[PDB]
Formats: sequence, structure tokens, C-alpha cells
Amino acid sequence: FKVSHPGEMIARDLEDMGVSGRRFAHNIGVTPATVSRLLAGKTALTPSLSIRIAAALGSTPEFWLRLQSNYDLRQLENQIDTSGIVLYG
Amino acid sequence: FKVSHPGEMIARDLEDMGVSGRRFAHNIGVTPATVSRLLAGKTALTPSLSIRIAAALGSTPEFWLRLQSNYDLRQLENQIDTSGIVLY
DNA sequence: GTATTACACACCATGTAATAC
DNA sequence: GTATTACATGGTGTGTAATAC
Ligand SMILES: [Mg+2]
Repeated sequence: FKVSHPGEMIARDLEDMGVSGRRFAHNIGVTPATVSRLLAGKTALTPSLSIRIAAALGSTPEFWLRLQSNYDLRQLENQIDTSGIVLYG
Repeated sequence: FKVSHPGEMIARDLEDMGVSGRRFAHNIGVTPATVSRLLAGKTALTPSLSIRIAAALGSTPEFWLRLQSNYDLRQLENQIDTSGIVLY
């Protein structure tokens, strides 16, 4: 059904702090268009965004980027067929 | 700590097994141009390839994809100017 | 003050096909 | 048998600016 994207987690941290999407965008050096797209799931949490987010929300850049990597794998593992691929010895 | 391209590890695994580029390409479902580009470091190890690579080389898609995430971040650690952001 | 989104643009991974050993 | 690369192309992340509250 409807799945959860890593933008929802950025949003809950901003709501808990009373920081709007427009100040958060200006803070990380990005226009508010991208933050709205990010938080809604329209676009992906790129590695460069995981670097600014890490400097604003206080975790490792790998942490925020991992959320997008797992999101991509959860989507693609249902789509890519691996029956024809041979495991080597 | 040294961050090589993910293709260098894939290249050494294929060399140790006798598998060529075209053979490995045919196994996972991509053209030999893709495997060449991947091994030379010209292109990135996408999440799609990480699933195909783990089916042939036998680790996890998270493993192969995390090698590329560490490469991409390390290249961007030195370029993104983070001295203007305030921590909450 | 706040958020959403079409548009133009730029970046990039991949198949095709020609190249070379 | 092997590997490499220019080209066309589809995909997509982002700023600009419009729209709306
Ligand atoms: Mg084509």
C-alpha cells in the first residue's frame, strides 16, 4: 500500500523543533522547493543532501544516506529477478 | 582510510575465479560495456547492480551498495562547504 | 510569515555499435 | 575468445518563479 519514505523522518524532526521547511532549506543552503520535494518523497535523499542534513540534525551523513539506500532496495528487490543469475563457487 | 572504487574489489573477485567481463556481464543481465565502466570506476555501483552483483558474488546488496556510498561521500566531504549550517 | 510545482536545464548510468587486442 | 568508448537516450535532482494560503 502506501510506504514510508525517508522525508517523513526529516519532517518529524522539524516539527518537534518548530522549524519550518523554509528556514531549514535556507539553513542547509538549498531552496525550499527541494526540501518540500524531499519531505514529500518526490525526490531522493542524495549523498550531498545527507551531508548538509547531518550538519543540521546531528547524526552521521551515512545515517541519512542509508535511509535512501534501504528505501531503494525495498523497491527494487520486488522488481529485479535474480533466478537467472548464477552464484559462483 | 583509503577508499578505492568498488570496481577494484569486483575486479579482483572475477580475476580469482577466471570469470571475464563479458561472462560476468551476461550472468547478471547487463552489457559488457556496463561491467567495463563499473570496474574502471567510470560509473557508479547503482542499487540495481548491487542486487545483481550479490546474486552472483554472494554477499548482500547492502554490502556492495555501501561500498559505493562510502566512495560518493568521501568524494563530497572535501567539496561541500558545511561551515554555514547551524546545528540544532 | 508559510508550502507546492510546472518548466528548463544539467548530470549520469546504460544499451548500441564500432573499435582494437 | 577478450576489453574499451563515443554517441544517443531515458531518468531525475534542483533552481527559478509562479501559485496559493
Ligand atoms: Mg539506445
